[PDB]
Amino acid sequence: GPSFPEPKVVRSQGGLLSLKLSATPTPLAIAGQRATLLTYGGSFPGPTLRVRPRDTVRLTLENRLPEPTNLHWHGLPISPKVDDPFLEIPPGESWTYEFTVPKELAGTFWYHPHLHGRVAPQLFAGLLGALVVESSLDAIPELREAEEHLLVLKDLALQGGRPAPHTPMDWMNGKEGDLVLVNGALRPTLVAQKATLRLRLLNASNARYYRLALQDHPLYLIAADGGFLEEPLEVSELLLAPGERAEVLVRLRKEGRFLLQALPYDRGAMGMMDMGGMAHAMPQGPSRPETLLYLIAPKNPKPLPLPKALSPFPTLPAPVVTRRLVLTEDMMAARFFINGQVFDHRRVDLKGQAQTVEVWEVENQGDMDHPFHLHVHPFQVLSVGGRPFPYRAWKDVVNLKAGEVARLLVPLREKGRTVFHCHIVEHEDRGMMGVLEVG
Amino acid sequence: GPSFPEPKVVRSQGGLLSLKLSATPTPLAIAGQRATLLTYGGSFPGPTLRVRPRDTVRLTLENRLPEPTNLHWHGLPISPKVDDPFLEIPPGESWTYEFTVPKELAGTFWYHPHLHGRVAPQLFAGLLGALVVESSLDAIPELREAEEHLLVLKDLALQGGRPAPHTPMDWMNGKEGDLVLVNGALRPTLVAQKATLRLRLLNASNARYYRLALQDHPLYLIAADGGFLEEPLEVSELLLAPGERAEVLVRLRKEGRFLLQALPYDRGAMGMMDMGGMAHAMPQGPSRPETLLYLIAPKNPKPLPLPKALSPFPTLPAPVVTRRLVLTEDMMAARFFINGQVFDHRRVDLKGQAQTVEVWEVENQGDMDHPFHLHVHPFQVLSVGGRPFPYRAWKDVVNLKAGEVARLLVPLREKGRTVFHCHIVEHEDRGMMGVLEVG
Ligand SMILES: [Cu+2]
Ligand SMILES: [Cu+2]
Ligand SMILES: [Cu+2]
Ligand SMILES: [Cu+2]
Ligand SMILES: [Cu+2]
Ligand SMILES: [Cu+2]
Ligand SMILES: [O-]
Ligand SMILES: [O-]
Repeated sequence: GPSFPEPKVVRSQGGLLSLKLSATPTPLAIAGQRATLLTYGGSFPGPTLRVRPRDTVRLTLENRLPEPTNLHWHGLPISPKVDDPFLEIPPGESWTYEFTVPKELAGTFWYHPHLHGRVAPQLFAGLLGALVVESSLDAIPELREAEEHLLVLKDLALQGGRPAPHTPMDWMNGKEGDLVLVNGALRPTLVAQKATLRLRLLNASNARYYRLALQDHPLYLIAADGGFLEEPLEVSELLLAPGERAEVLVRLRKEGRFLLQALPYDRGAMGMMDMGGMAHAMPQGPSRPETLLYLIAPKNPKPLPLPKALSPFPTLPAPVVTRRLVLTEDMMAARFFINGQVFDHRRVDLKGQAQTVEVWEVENQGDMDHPFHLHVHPFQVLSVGGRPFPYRAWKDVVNLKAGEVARLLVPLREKGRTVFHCHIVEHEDRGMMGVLEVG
Repeated sequence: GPSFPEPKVVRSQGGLLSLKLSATPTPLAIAGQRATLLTYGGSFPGPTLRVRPRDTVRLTLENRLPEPTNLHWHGLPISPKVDDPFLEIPPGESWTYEFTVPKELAGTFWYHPHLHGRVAPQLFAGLLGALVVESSLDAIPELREAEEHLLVLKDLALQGGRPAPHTPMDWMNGKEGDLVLVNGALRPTLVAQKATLRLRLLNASNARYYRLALQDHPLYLIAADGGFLEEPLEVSELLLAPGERAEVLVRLRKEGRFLLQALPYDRGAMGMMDMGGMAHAMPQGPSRPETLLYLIAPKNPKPLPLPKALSPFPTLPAPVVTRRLVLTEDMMAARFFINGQVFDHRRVDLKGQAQTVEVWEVENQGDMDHPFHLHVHPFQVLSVGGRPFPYRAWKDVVNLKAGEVARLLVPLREKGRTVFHCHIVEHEDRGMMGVLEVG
């Protein structure tokens, strides 16, 4: 096959992407070993769905798992009556999701389970895939002539040929695995044929962070979770928290082999130790560095010029309300809270008005990083930790280090009941989620 | 008695104003005629209560009317568990209101009934009185040396020796009377002994407006409904809508007699006419001019200098929400609405958070003037009709002409359920009221 493994793509046909997927335990070859994973469409990752604005998606999910499941269309600004976080598909049953892709939309999105209390083991086991919304912007020569690839960043641990079970410490920290994979492959080689690469990046891990850096090269950020920036932004490294996406251009500078690494990063995970009068929690410290893939540049690379502009960011109406959401932890109990409460599906926490804009101040009063996610309503990050964000783009996950406050501009779009929660999915399962109702 | 009639004053004693009032039908002499009014304390107006910050008020209201009644402590920022708009005192029964006068408070306030559906006839019949909160500011020589008077502006109509009954047209327009009185007197004479007068003004009428102007003189506004301005403001005239208060300094310029008038003003009241194929509503147009009192200046008046400053207005925290309240009318039905609804005591319309600040945009989409009142939480008027307010001071009633939007800064103070409503009291009785809950 191609030196660089990427999930199979399924494209809409005549404006319709009609597809039946099954969620099923699947024997497969993974990183040189045989294992049984839980997959969509018989593969890990699941197939990449590629659509355009205004397309119709008709996706029938058949549940062949021994437990209930459902889908979250992560990042898509569609109705929560379709992207329904409360829906349960029992074992053996099917459900058809049908929606129209919004007209003003572009970027890399993804699908995965969202059945409260069961997300972490289901996602860890292999249930996820990407969804790409193609844009007319993709036709500008600076992008069209680039070599494009999707990189699904997901780690895994195996035990007895199956995903390793969650331990109590996993429910506290969020589970990370020793197999740090790209598109389900172990340190693949990307042999570039063009000097400019366009890479769509997805962190589909439960809890692992990727502090991305390519040896000897900067990255040019061109899209965040939910859409393009206004112009490219040069960065020396790029942190991708669980659930986040980004698109970057890479401008290969000379011939050779360059490592794409996940550099050491301390997200505040904890261990336990006993030193003589102890049995207390202790920081794990930063992750060990990982090589994600080997990038081989072509002969005499002459990269394209960068695009001068991408997509202007919408001018938003003045906000009509300010909200405060405070995140806290009870680590030893593995309980996690928003404004002092755990999730209750029957309780509405915030009531907002469709087509108004709100300011949300999300404050992390815990010691761990928490990546905060809001369904249905993409947001503009104004600042984090008192630092203004260096670009305007739509995001749907924002990472908060210990103590940091994120200020978000949140236009409320589709009416209905939806959720916001930490995207360390173990924390969501353990209570760190709330309910927003838009009317 | 004194050439200028003013209500009897009752003052706190040793930090306590403990008083038993009765609401009772009372035969009295009024404007040269014998009539039976409904009064507090056997007089019209009721007695003026004069207190200082931190005083305790203990007022036992005995209901000797044939219908239920209660008290609203208009303008006082106290608890709605005390100033309770839902409380009913049945005929023959008593209730004791007890509260502490807030420390940061000064100005002219008032008390009157607020039993939904019965306010207009009870207020029209004579049930009201003033409450003055004395301030240390009253000791500055520019105020202390002024001659002070209260002017309670209230009109009346008599029929068969009793207040005239409400007609259907009265419920639509709000009732006005032909006897336009000051402190219950018909065009009294004020023989000034000092060149500077300090006049505390109260519009305690159901619906009549007073476009105040003193012949040959400007007025110097020093306080609005709920407190002092920051410095005196010179005005050529001053409109007082129902429920509003103001305090002004008058600087008598020469010897002579000067009329204080209520100049013509069109508040949009309506009549009906039939011209040949008709039976349709027609504007009443502006009120006829009224003389309120005769002011006689002393010999060789040399008024005091004006105070250079009064009270700095508090710096308010940034607001956390913006509200929109739209007022509309169904004139022929005599029904009046806020956001398309009539009052329902069981329904909460707005829920806010104590100690936060809100912006309220109140929009009059009707054709009549409506003076909008909020209980419990005094506000700062930022602008009306797109025109910035020329001073900072606490208000609790804001007049809106047809089409105008008022923008208010509303700090939420005491917790509990309270109301906002039009202070043309017939409109309140006929539905133009809503419920605010502060938690
Ligand atoms: Cu997600
Ligand atoms: Cu978390
Ligand atoms: Cu979610
Ligand atoms: Cu009042
Ligand atoms: Cu009104
Ligand atoms: Cu009221
Ligand atoms: O999610
Ligand atoms: O009132």
